[PDB]
Amino acid sequence: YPKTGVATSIVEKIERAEFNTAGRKPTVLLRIADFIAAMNGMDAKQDMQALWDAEIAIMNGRAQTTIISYITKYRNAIREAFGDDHPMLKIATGDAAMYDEARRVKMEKIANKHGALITFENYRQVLKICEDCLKSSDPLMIGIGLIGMTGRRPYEVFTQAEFSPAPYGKGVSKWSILFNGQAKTKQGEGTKFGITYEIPVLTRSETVLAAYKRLRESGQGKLWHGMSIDDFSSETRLLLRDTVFNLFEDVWPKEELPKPYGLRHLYAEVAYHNFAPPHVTKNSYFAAILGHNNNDLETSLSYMTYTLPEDRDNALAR
Amino acid sequence: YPKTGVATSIVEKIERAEFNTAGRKPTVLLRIADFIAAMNGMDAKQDMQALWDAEIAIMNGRAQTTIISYITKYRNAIREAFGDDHPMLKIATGDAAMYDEARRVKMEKIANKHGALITFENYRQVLKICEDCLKSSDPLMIGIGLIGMTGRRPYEVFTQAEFSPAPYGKGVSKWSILFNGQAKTKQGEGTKFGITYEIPVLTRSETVLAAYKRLRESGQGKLWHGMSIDDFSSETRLLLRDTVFNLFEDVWPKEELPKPYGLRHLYAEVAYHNFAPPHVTKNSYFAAILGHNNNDLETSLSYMTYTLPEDRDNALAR
DNA sequence: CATAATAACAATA
DNA sequence: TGATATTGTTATTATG
DNA sequence: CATAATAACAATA
DNA sequence: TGATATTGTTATTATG
Repeated sequence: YPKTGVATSIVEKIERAEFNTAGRKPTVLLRIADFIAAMNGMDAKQDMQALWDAEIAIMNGRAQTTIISYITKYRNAIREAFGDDHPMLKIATGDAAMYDEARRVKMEKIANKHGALITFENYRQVLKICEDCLKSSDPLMIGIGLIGMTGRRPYEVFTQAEFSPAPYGKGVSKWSILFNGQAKTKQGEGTKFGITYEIPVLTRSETVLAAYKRLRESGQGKLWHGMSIDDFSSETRLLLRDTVFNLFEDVWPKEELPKPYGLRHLYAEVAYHNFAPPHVTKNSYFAAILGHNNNDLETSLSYMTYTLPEDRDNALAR
Repeated sequence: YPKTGVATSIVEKIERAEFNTAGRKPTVLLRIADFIAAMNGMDAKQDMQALWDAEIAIMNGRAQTTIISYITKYRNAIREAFGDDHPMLKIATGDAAMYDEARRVKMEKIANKHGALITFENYRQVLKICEDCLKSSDPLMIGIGLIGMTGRRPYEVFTQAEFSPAPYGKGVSKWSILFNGQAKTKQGEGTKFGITYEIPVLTRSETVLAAYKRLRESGQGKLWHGMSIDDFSSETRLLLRDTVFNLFEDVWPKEELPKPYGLRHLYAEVAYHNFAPPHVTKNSYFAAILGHNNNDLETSLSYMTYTLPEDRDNALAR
């Protein structure tokens, strides 16, 4: 197996961070680079294990989620440097207990949310704002609007979404479009990777397609197109966060802060409330419109956080 | 660790089967008994492994579910004979691949069902039948009725259910009772084991409680009380199956045969349709009324098989 | 004298 | 079923 | 001459 | 997160 290699992306991030006007020192990226460095020439399991042990000792005062993420970074770096067949990939990993605990906590949270939904009182107002954003000229705004109206992830919307009209009968669908470029998915049998599939929209198709075309033809939209996730995050995450904070501050449910993904949650809820066929379940429908894998009904549980004032009403009926 | 022991239950089942007027030969129970026999005196891992290998070779032309079940029987027998700390418990197990495949298939099935629900057209008729069964004098019938009206498992209903009135305000609840004696659960932190909890009923509480009291005071009901699962199965499973076949044959959804558990599914569906508070989800509610563990929302997915004609209607609205 | 900028830190799906 | 890819939030750094 | 009875076999949650 | 407890269905056996 390869004994030498370089994690190019890490080295490039580190190099670009040399001439920075301000900001944190890239200590983590540096530890990873030095890690991949020390790995060069290693042929003994125990040495590798000692190196990894050192790194694990380092990130001691961190959150479990944080440590798990960092381990992801290290593993991706090792994989980029030496390939998939390097023994370090068997060593550079967290306790099974850590992952089990993460799963546990996740389930507890989700179940807590299912036990006490948040009534989205002013949801129509939010949807309306998102629709007005489709007419805005600032591509950030068009983006937010498309998130609210299509329930696509930010990364998807800005950097890689392919929207096309959805053919209904022998014309075009008024309330659905064709989305391609699903994120967070590897190539596989039951995945939506590279799969163009029909999703519902919360306004006219023509509107969404027009706005998307505009955003996509904007200079900033051309900058966004094909971006990596890190590039997109560093480029836009805070601006998008602050903007979404600003737009929905007055009309968002008081139990939580306005977040971009909340538009995806709410999109799922509303789309189900308006378009769901009579023979599928809420989980199945969510899984369908969100682009989850086939036979995956467990991820849909993550998106059931709100209840509509109407449902709340005709449940109080009772 | 213990080198000798006896699987008493297996030996007793085998002994009682000696003087049988008819029926299959207990070949499996015999293989298990001979297994536990051969284990007596074994102190070498490789010997144990060879024995287990022999047994695995035996059940070769079986279904995966079957093999998994049999392995459960063997493991329970070993555990009963030698205790929890016997090395064989590390050997007597199936491939991880077998279990993974079982999980896979299960998820595929469940998702298929969520994709294509069965419209329970004549559900009110079924519920009515179940209500009439509460007035019947045959404790089998009272039992079926209580299954339909409380959504308790057969084993629970007949052998171990403790129903009491549910106090509403300062009177009694009309539409809910207190159930104790949840099955398929070990003692634990988030389990309903030994936990008395409030479940909804699909008729008046008084009715259900009266019928349950009658069934419980019947001679057959006194025979049922405290029975093991095997005893109950051999005593009643076929009669219950044939009877439920008979009662609902005309009015059951044409896509499937009338089965006892279908009353539990339908119970969950209807109970949600009638009593669900405005701030919980369908999964959470199911999990609540069915007695599933806290933070367990995945088992509830198993019970979403039907859709009501009404929901089908006001989904076609659309 | 103090803020924008950056990546660490962290949580979600 | 092994151990990721996104989104969300805070402490630290350089800069007339 | 043929059926009730039993446990194997199998699937579900 | 390791490897169960129920419910549902079929082949085999003993019996004037």
